[PDB]
Amino acid sequence: TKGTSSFGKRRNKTHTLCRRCGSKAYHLQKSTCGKCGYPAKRKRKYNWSAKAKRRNTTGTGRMRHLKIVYRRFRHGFREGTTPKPK
Amino acid sequence: GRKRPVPKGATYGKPVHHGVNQLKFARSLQSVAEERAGRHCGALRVLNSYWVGEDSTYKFFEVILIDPFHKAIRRNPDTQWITKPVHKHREMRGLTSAGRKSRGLGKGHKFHHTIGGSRRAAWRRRNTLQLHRYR
Amino acid sequence: GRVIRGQRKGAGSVFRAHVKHRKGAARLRAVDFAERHGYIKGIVKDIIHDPGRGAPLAKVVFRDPYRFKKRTELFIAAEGIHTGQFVYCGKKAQLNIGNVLPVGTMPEGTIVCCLEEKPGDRGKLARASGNYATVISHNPETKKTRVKLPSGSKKVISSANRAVVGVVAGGGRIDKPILKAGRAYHKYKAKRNCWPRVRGVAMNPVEHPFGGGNHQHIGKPSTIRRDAPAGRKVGLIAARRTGR
RNA sequence: CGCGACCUCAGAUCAGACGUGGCGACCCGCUGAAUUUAAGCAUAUUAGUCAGCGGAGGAGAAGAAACUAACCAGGAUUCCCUCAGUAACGGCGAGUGAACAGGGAAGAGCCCAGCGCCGAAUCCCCGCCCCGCGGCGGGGCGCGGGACAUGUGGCGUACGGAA
RNA sequence: CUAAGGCUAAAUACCGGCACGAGACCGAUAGUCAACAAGUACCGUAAGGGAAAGUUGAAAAGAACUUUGAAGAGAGAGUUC
RNA sequence: GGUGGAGCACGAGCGCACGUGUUAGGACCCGAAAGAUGGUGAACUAUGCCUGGGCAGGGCGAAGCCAGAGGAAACUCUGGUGGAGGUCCGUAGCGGUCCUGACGUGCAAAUCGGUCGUCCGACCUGGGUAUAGGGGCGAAAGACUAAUCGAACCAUCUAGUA
RNA sequence: AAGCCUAGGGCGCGGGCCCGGGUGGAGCCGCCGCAGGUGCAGAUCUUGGUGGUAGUAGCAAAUAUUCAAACGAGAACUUUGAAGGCCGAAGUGGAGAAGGGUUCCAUGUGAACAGCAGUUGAACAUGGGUCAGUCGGUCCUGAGAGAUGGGCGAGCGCCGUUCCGAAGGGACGGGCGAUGGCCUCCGUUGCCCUCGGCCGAUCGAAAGGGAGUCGGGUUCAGAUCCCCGAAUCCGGAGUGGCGG
RNA sequence: UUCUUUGUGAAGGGCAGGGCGCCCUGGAAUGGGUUCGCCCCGAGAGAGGGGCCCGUGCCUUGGAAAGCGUCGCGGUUCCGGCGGCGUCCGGUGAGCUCUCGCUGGCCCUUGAAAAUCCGGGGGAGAGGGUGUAAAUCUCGCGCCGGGCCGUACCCAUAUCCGCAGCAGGUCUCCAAGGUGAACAGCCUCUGGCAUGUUGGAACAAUGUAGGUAAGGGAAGUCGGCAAGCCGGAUCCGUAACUU
RNA sequence: AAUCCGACUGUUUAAUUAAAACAAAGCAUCGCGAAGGCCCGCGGCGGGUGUUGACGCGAUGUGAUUUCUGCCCAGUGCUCUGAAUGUCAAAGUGAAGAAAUUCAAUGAAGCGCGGGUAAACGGCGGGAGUAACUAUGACUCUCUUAAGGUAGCCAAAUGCCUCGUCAUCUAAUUAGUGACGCGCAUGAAUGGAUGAACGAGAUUCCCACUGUCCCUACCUACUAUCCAGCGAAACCACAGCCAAGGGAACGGGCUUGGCGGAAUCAGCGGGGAAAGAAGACCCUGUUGAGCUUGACUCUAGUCUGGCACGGUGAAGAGACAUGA
RNA sequence: ACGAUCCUUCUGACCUUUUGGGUUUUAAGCAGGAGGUGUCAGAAAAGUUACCACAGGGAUAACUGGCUUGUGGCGGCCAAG
RNA sequence: CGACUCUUAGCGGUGGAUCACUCGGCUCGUGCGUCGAUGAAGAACGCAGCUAGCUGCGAGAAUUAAUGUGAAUUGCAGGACACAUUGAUCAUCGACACUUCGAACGCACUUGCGGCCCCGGGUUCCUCCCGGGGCUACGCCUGUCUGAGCGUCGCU
RNA sequence: CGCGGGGUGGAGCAGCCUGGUAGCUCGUCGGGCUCAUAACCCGAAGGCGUCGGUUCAAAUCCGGCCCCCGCAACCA
Ligand SMILES: [Zn+2]
Repeated sequence: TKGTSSFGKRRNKTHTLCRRCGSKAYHLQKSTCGKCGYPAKRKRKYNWSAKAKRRNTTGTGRMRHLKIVYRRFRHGFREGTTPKPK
Repeated sequence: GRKRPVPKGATYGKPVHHGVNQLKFARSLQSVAEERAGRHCGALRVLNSYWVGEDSTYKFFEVILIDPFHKAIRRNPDTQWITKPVHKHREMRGLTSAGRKSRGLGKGHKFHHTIGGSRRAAWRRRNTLQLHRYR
Repeated sequence: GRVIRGQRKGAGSVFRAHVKHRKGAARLRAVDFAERHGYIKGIVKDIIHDPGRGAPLAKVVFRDPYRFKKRTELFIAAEGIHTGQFVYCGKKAQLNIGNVLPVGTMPEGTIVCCLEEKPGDRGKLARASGNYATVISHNPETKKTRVKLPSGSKKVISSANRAVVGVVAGGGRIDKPILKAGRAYHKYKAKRNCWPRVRGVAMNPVEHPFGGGNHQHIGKPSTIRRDAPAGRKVGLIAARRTGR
């Protein structure tokens, strides 16, 4: 009765949506993540999984702030100046 | 010393690595005092430390810390070198005197290692096989 | 081999005490001026039953001689303690059943229980269900006292500690046998998970040093030395003799 | 039985700043094996390598001898060639294995404590005036405060230095 | 030579990122897993695993309109070399 | 005068390129039982704790109690009441003995039919929680640990060696 | 042009090669040397496609369907009416918790799925639908988890929940001073005197504790939630809004 | 004559009806009172008289206006209509379920914490002087507000987990009538459905699931395996052994 | 009506073994008075037992009741004391040398030595003499290593010979039951003998009962048959009629003969050395894994000694030395 | 009638080095002998698996089949009885 | 002749092999070499007239402002603009803005509870209530303030 | 490999640390005792593992060898 009849009593869950990595890996009982390690200050990463490092790296997401830094870098980091008006 | 952080036995392998009691930590204990001072106070930077007493169970050290952003050091030409971001956490990288002695670096035949950049760089040059264009 | 049982009891989390329904710790009063020089009077309000313990507890209420409150204590009831009986506590208190007073002061030969081992830790010795301690002799110099413990060993202790006079109520508990597995199952259910003891011979040899073989036999001397490691100190631990 | 200094130790939604985390190809400091070989295997080898931890930078580290040499002597550190698969290590087995010198790329030296001498001659912060302020600076005015004699600043560091 | 104090660019490394250049390299079962809405769909509770999938035509000019069938589907007609 | 040497006895090497053969490197290609490092799992199951829920109808008839009779007290019999049970038949529930039935590319990677054990306490079960791999847990079968257990799974060493 | 097909013509022992015809529409070949990821029949080879088996096994667990009408092009399976049945209140019923997440309701389609069919569906395309002081969560704590102090650890961090701790920021009354509204009064905040513990931050149950809503009606799909009508609980009130 | 229907919420008041280990008089053996059982009594029994709690039961405001069952009309309809009436009297039962209360038995099992609320001991303090105040664990009435999230549907032989519309598994509420000890099995009512991934035609073998067999009764088979016998209730009767 | 086992209720290998297995109340031990016993933890003034204190905690063996539990400490363990002292490391001390170095004394714990313990692991034989037939031995002596199986029990779940011998059960019994013991190799908490109740436990016999059979036969439902519709999968070098011969030692193909005729349907299990799975029974590998110990190296833990944290005072005592 | 490398021990030279020069102790060498590898051209090495696994082998057993018939069974020839 | 079966050829089906293309990868080389409490990386949720996915953007949400350029975007409608006007679209981008979680920062993650000030409705502060804004995390440096000590001292 | 100890009539124990007699039991030949047996008491054999030396003189104190076990030890 360890097979099909044992799959029927799977009602409660152990993991939910994490609020730092977004993946369904936040363990309810231990009150911790482990795709990213939410209660730990540092993001969980490991070098023995090279594919998992590139799944969520710097180049993956939106660059909602960093692409401006790259764009401002070639322009000279000027502030407070405006182009000469007509 | 340093007891090996493994359970009761559980040192699976060849009989060389079965020792856990009589193991000595490669870095000096005084450098550990510098390491812990900067770990707790990440805003300041350690210059050096010195010995102020010991017990059979404890060793006491006094570590000098420098405010990088205080205007007394920041405007002093002799001491504003530490304000540079190159010297960020010298205690972590073994740049103080207590950490410099643990690296085994120096001049002459007495060492014959650390002859590149550091001990790791000395191992690198002797192990990278140089293949030219023409060989 | 894997970790044997008993060795697993040191980590806990399955073998910890069931302290949910227990009503507190059975301790004496703390030392102060009134207890050291005179006596203080308490009232036994009611007697309760502590789960996992074979002795009833007497709920004794004292008044604090410093600030206006009533202090509730957890006294182990002596045999003969009833509700509303005045219980005295101190050096000047008289000698009767249910009256704690220092060991250096009563004449030797009394019957005391809930004996204090070190002066100021509120009673440790001879307080299980019906055991008691007897005093052999006193010593005015060095303030020592020889007291016979229920195990039969005589220990020379200080004369400044105290015990409550009498025997522990609830004697003869082991006189009636259990007669069932269920009454034994319910007995240790209040205490801890240690009742279903599987003998090590029938167990497989990876869980026990005595298991294995085609016959249910030990195969090795069951008397094991005192300095044996964990997982090997199993059986007769440093036995001086083995027979009758 | 208090007041007033000093030393140690606190509370601040005190005034003003600072660190956390990420990336991590290169680097630094630790910790750190077993596959594999030795036709087995335990020293050895894999290997101070994989993994784990911390730390920054655009480079890092190292760096101006408690050096190499025994020469008619060279002279910080870093990288290439060569020494060299050499001296040496190794159940002297498998295998491991540098360094000096020489030719080059580059080449830059210095600062403290102490010893001393100068009236603390020094430094930090708050208020006012002038200048420019979108990498908060320069000058002047303040019995305006603080740090400092349990030592700040100038001369001065082994190539001698000071008077 | 002068240790038990400290600073110091250059010759050095760079499979990450930005912007490029080049190729006796592979040409859609090859080349990065991914030439395409690819770390996407999907699988496992989770750590993680992880695809397949390029091509109308110069230009849609993508078949107006007649007829059978309810329609899918046809016969004609028409466009394009 | 004998003897050992990879020697001299009027050079023949250096550089480049190709082929053959050997060795080390993944080494002509594919293939293990293994070992180590770091992480993920008690939603199945194993056990403990906390908080809740449930377990028809009958059989036997313990203590205690009442009445009567017999007697010399001692006391003893008879008829009632009573409802005790790790009691019994038996339903729901829990589980799976036998037919080694059905099926056995099945309804199903373990189900179905009849016949079964128990069914008031060592009973069953929901939710929360704790114990994590040479570890846990085990009324003990090397059982269970997410269809995997005489050492789980995931990734790396690793294209491990043969 | 490449590529592909060929009952055509042939060459070379052979590896293979040259022409003829057809499709095709855009690049390709010979010689001298150079270089390689260079030649397949197998590896219980990998990927993809297709056969015999084969229109075969099969569409058989739980008693059962029949007649007439409607829609339509089409009816054994849809709907309606009638008959006969079954589940038999520990149900094939009426409602929930976990889980599912639009699957709930109306209209339309029948391209693909519902291992036959379907005018039908939990399929598809359009839209719509969940209304709370009183129902729950929110609050409390249990088993337990988990910071600060403390200790350990090379280290990410680990141990532990009262243990090596200056762990209260609260409150009554009085004094000093001030503002606020008709500084008479009340109110506000700062300091001083005074009092003071309680066992420790915090999390932890939609089945534990937990104040207080019921009746009728209403929608295609929501109703102790919307409307109607009756109540009830908590908090506030300075000038107290009124009476007793 | 057979079937359906025949009633009143929450919130308050009153009265039934239960419970008291609550009180006053009085003091009892010739012992008394009393339950299924118990049990109680000079530490106060009976007998009288009172007091308190639950009152979910009845009546009352709600509240007959509304709801329901019939009959007849209005609006073509679009309408939450308009009227006539009725919604009555009683008794039972070891009846089934729920709830309240009393009592008894068992434990080497004694059967949770906290938030929050309430009562009491005290008198630190307050107010007013002969018409008024401070007070009102708020006596009655009155005003304002109660903020955030879920609320649809399934909850299982088709909406969950098993690769699926899978005979598997999954925690709970209610439970009609008859027969019958029974919430057992069978039939019927309310409610639900089309027989469970299809139908038609024949009734071959071999099958799966049910049955029956003259005579023998285990001779079959490793083996009474399977199948079969008895079976409920009432009246008798009941052995060896034994803790 | 009996035999065996387990007392019993209960639990156990989810997915081949529900039991005689585990557990269980009872019985008998061992350690521990808290700076302790057992154990966890890399670590800490850490943690579980412990909100605990010998009627307790932790580790054991046996398995209800009744009765009994005999002998053996030689061996391996465990434990006790001990200057009665063989061995014994580091550190310290003395001597020699220019010094590294060497030698000597001292020399802890533990091993040895000496006691205890078998409800610790365990074991419980011969030989020889010996009673008025023989036989046998009530009795006496010896070892190997310490005694040599006591009470009881059985051809058992334990007996190779074996289907041991006798009685019963049957017409017939390698089965069962009841006795004998010489027992390859029964046996006393590795528990022996019993034993009321009970067991989805393992066997023998009797009554009733029946298709288990003699000996099969008939009926019903759903399949299987055909048809409407939809419709796979395993497997497949090629395919498929045999006798003999040889072959690689058993042919569908080769040879010699027999001979053979489209396409099929429903059964059927003779073959296709049928399919399902690189046999797990055996062996090899200088391939592993689990477990054990008297295997070889180690190690956690634990005991002992020294150094440092480690201060103060007073006596005594051992050696050396001075030395009559 | 007996034993390679490495290691150790001993013996010998007015023997070499002991790495800046000199002396001594010590140590490393050169040559010879010995301390042994009996698996004897020389690893340092106890068992069990019925809980087992992997790569293979018909180079190799446990069936049948194939050769032979020791043995078993069967049938003969001579003839002392 | 038939029906069935085999080979070959033509044609028509299943299938997407070969060939030629390629806004893509791999390798090497050069320059620079820049994250974040003024809130990084990442994640969640929203934003177009008709918008599912990709990309872009953040309640100013298919982009705002400015500079350069100069008649378009476009799948379909629409309407701005006169391109004789900073003017449609694009690139640059130096100004402004940037929801929630997240080192994540008032306490914990249920999106629930807090407190201290200011402002507007309540009110004409007199306390509730509502809405908006600014604060309230840890570690640590300098300085300030208030303190503690049978620490060392003087005054008394 | 270096610290120890012990070998004894036909058989089991001393005498050894300190040299002066090889002894004590048990088996054997006998003698006594009691009326006799039994028991008991007595006389007799037959021997310091081996070599050498110090010494008035050895089993004894010494050194070396054959047979054992106590330990601690281990790179051809
Ligand atoms: Zn996460």
